[PDB]
Amino acid sequence: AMAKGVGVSNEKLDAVMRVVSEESGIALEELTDDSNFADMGIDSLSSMVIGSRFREDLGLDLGPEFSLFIDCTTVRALKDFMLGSGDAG
Repeated sequence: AMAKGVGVSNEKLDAVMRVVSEESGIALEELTDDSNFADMGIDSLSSMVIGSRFREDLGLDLGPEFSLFIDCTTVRALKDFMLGSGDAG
């Protein structure tokens, strides 16, 4: 975070989508990069719960208050974020 990201495998990339599916309400089979967390109405509650599960269920050292409502936008945004291959920050 703030120069250098983390880096997850496609296995962790698979595990995230199901946590997202649950808390977003979008079926895994419909989860495409066209989906937009803000467009779907992902509130503060859900967006916090998702990144929280990342830490507890998956064991991701993402961050303490990582919210998909502000720090992420689309689905791919979360995907790339895991690796940090955008080097946006």
